[PDB]
Amino acid sequence: TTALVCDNGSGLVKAGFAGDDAPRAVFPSIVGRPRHQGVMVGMGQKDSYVGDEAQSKRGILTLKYPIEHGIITNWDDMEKIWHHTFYNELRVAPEEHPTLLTEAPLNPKANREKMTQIMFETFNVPAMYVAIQAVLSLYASGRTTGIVLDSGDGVTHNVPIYEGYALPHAIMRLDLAGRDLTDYLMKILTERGYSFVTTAEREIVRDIKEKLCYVALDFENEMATAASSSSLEKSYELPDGQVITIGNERFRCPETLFQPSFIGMESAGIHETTYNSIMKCDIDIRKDLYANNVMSGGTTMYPGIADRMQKEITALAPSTMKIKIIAPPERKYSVWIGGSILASLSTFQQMWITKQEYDEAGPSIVHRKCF
Amino acid sequence: TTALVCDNGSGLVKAGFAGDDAPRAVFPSIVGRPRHQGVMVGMGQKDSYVGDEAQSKRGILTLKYPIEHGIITNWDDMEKIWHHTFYNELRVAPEEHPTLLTEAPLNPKANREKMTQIMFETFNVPAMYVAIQAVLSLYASGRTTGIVLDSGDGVTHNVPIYEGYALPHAIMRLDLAGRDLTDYLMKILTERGYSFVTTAEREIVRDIKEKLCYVALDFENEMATAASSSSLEKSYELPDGQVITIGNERFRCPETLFQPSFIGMESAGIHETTYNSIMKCDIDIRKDLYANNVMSGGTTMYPGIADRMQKEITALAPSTMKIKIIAPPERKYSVWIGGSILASLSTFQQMWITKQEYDEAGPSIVHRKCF
Amino acid sequence: TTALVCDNGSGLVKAGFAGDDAPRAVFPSIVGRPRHQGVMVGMGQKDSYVGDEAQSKRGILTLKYPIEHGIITNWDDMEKIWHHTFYNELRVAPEEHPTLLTEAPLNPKANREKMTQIMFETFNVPAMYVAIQAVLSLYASGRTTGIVLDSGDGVTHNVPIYEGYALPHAIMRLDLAGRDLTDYLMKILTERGYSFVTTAEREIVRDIKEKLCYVALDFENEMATAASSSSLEKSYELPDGQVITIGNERFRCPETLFQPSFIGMESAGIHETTYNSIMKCDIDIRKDLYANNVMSGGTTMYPGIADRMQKEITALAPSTMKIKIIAPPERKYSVWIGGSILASLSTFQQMWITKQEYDEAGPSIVHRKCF
Ligand SMILES: Nc1ncnc2c1ncn2[C@@H]1O[C@H](COP(=O)(O)OP(=O)(O)O)[C@@H](O)[C@H]1O
Ligand SMILES: Nc1ncnc2c1ncn2[C@@H]1O[C@H](COP(=O)(O)OP(=O)(O)O)[C@@H](O)[C@H]1O
Ligand SMILES: Nc1ncnc2c1ncn2[C@@H]1O[C@H](COP(=O)(O)OP(=O)(O)O)[C@@H](O)[C@H]1O
Ligand SMILES: [Mg+2]
Ligand SMILES: [Mg+2]
Ligand SMILES: [Mg+2]
Repeated sequence: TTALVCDNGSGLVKAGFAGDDAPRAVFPSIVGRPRHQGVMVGMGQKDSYVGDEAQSKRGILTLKYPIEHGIITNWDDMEKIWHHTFYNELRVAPEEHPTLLTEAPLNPKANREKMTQIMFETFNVPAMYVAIQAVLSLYASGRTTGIVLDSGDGVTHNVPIYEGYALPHAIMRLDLAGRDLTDYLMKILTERGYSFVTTAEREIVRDIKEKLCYVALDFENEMATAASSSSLEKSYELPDGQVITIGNERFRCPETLFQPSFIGMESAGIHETTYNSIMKCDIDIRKDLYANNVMSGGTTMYPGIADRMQKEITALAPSTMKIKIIAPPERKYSVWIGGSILASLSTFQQMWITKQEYDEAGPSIVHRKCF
Repeated sequence: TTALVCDNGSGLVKAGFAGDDAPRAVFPSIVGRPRHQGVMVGMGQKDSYVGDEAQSKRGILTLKYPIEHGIITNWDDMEKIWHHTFYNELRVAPEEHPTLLTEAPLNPKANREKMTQIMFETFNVPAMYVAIQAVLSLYASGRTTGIVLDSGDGVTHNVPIYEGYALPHAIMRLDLAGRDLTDYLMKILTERGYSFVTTAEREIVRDIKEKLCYVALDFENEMATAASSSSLEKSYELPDGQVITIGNERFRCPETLFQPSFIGMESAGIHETTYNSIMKCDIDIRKDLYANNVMSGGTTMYPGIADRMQKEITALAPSTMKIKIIAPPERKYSVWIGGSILASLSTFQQMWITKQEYDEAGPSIVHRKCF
Repeated sequence: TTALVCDNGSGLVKAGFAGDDAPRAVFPSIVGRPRHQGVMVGMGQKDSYVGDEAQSKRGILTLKYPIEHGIITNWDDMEKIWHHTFYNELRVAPEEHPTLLTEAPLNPKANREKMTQIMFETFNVPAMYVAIQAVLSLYASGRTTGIVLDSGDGVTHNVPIYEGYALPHAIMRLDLAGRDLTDYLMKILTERGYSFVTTAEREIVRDIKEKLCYVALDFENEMATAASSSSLEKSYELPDGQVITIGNERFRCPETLFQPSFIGMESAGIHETTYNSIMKCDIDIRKDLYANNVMSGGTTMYPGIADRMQKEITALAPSTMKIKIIAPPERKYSVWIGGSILASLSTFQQMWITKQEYDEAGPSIVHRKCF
């Protein structure tokens, strides 16, 4: 029987069948509930919406995100999201298909414990497994040696690997991701006058961010140019016909990745965090990691991010090293593609957690049979 | 058992049976009482007249309107109007049928409280309901989205809806309707020497307004054209053969709707009222409201009103948006037609106030079980 | 020479000389123009009126506010109000006096750029300064730490400060203030048959809101009390001598501050705004901020507000922390009082923007020198 690969991200769900080369369904991880009153008898139905139907009717709803900062926080909505996925997106009964789930490293253990408990008790899957996202990202790239950098919607973590042996003491995780940039951009758009506060208009600001934002290769030069010239300005149209114009906000918004002090956080930028993660590895394997930086996740889709990372790491590492940034165009779905590859492998079939194993050992097993 | 439908206008009473295609009885809401010395013996009986028999005899009667600005001001007359309807026009037994009334938004609570009290205690109606006018108008159009401009004889309210969920913070209401236009017409006609002062001549002026008055597409152009040429002058005959002729008055009377200052008011015309109602709704749904701009009520039957409203709203709103004014030819009875459709619904049967429920809770129950 | 402190509020202008303990001039921030026929010859002069003399004649005027939500929208009238202030209320030529201003946080930049331009070029002040209102409100209390809650007529905004250092990522701003409450009062007074559709009647409703309104310590209990008895009702005499009577509208209106879902806003009440602004801070300073809460602004004069906010934050925050609401008796002017404090300090004299620096740099200097 064909297994199911389900990557519940903080921003998007990527679910489908093992063996494909792309997710079958991709819909935002939100659940909406009406806030106005219904008056037209026989209409105004379905007090909750999930995914794209909720997105379309967002004009009258408060949109709730179940997964925050990569730690699940609202289990009812998440069971609802899983049910919608299986029964309306994939349209396949979950109880007949082995399942593969993903989680970020350094995550609360109760997270995966209850994640296993739900999948076994409610959906009755024959077996299941949980795999660190960065391992899957490295599988998608066919490499056995790389320092994965995955930057999703709420989290951003590095995982240094060498010939298949991970280095769990060299793992860094950073709570700075796309939603933080969305909020900061919503905060700096009021600096021109365009005020967005709602849960709906946060989606407009996110769409603006996707549409226009880019990373400056030398921040001060772009700041000076924008302050002294108008070739960088750009205009975007809201759903009600208004047209907003944004100037240097385009490259100020993504810059939080490299200077988290824009939002007040203390941590060092992504570049310095990756270099530090490399420096924690044995002397004999810093060379290989310096040349196998594998990116992933949505937030790493900004133009100029790859060149900026290459520059900002080569500035730190010794001159004689060869920094190489690898960023395939498909990196928005790299974790899921790796998950598909991993679930397909014949030698992997001996590693699932089965229903009877769960019956004997309960959720606690998921830590022993999954790193 | 079939339920009556009674739409109590400020100027006309529309009554009928639920499910039918049009009202059964339509007559003005006036009560006349003779103002002259009776001389003949066994003649001129029946002290007070109502409706059509009041209009016919209006030579010797003092015509009074029980309602004013959509507020029932004389219950001792409105009870007579209801009795006339039930026991002379429809000729039904009120105890055998539910009754679905109507009332504009923002009316005083005591209005519907006392309305329900009268319906339940005087007529013994087994069940009843008081549905806002704009929702009925929107049923009558077979839609679930739109912004209704229902301009009756007392009130011109403006209710926006979206997918069955009304937006009560954006319901504008402007007290300027057909009666005020009749008053302004009656005043301006003194310019030419025709002095109408008695309450029957107010009916004559209402007839002139209905027959002739029309809304200019460009007010200043029509003013200049009428001033410089007599092409627009038209003649009307009083019931005594006196031939009056009114020129620019024909559009100076309706024009007040768009320039309320003509009668001393400040508030902006109906175009601005509708636009401001739109601009207070969520940003997502504005595009859909711009294209479902229903109208209703008697006063909107003026020729050239729809074109003028299209012109003005298109002028105000952003260009990229598409405005659409919708005006069905039977919009003089849209509220009643929607009431019929509503009363004919399947699920609507649970939402009647029942005589038992009113007896247990009291007139406050209309604020709970009705919009 | 003595410097002027000129706090241009959304609903009042507070002005005077720095150092004094109270404003020299306090008059409403409105401009009025006639709207009737000026029949008499040699009378009906002064085409427009400002402030108190504009209220005096409001019966024949249309009143307009230059500022809408702490944003200047009508420059040709704000300049007019400033001229009125300088040359009629303080009666001093400004070209010899430095000026201190105020603004809300997270506000459009063009606002202050243009304000600096007007002040320098039209009035010729030697120097001027613009300071966020919460900083000044914290000077008013002599506090170097705390979380200011400034709720003016236009806007509400929290600003946390710790031992002199601001946390501009944790600043929050909410556009819900006295005027929204006044309009909601105008709306809910219709239920009782009173109608206030005029701007002059908006001034009357503002006076009613000032007088009869308070905050409910437990909203449901107050609803039960009002429904179950007529204890709360109070009467107010209109200028015409008509007397109105209002029941639970006394606290339904100031309740919107804690439930913006009354007026269609989905946002969180001021208590949740404050709690979230605190939790955005670092862990070591939350304990200090919980016990250093400060209010300001006119809108916080509703009786019982401090106790209700005490209750709400104590409901949200951990039980071991101490919640304490500092509500100075003079909080209506806290901002102006803080300005009087600030402008006197010698150490501050080096922060003025002089005419010379403006000439060298242009209006953009106000973003680099001012907070
Ligand atoms: N082309 C893009 N440019 C910038 N940001 C993007 C782009 N596409 C997506 N994003 C951002 O990335 C986030 C989603 O990325 P994603 O990989 O799906 O995270 P996750 O799966 O964990 O939820 C979104 O919040 C979005 O703002
Ligand atoms: N053809 C018309 N042109 C202009 N006004 C009209 C026309 N027919 C009716 N009216 C006006 O519409 C008003 C009655 O319409 P109606 O919608 O039924 O008011 P109500 O809300 O009380 O029911 C009257 O004031 C009448 O003058
Ligand atoms: N004693 C009061 N009780 C209730 N509301 C008040 C009181 N004094 C003023 N207000 C309201 O607060 C607003 C004025 O407060 P204010 O602080 O001066 O605003 P601004 O920022 O413009 O200076 C007015 O809208 C008024 O309705
Ligand atoms: Mg991811
Ligand atoms: Mg009507
Ligand atoms: Mg103020």
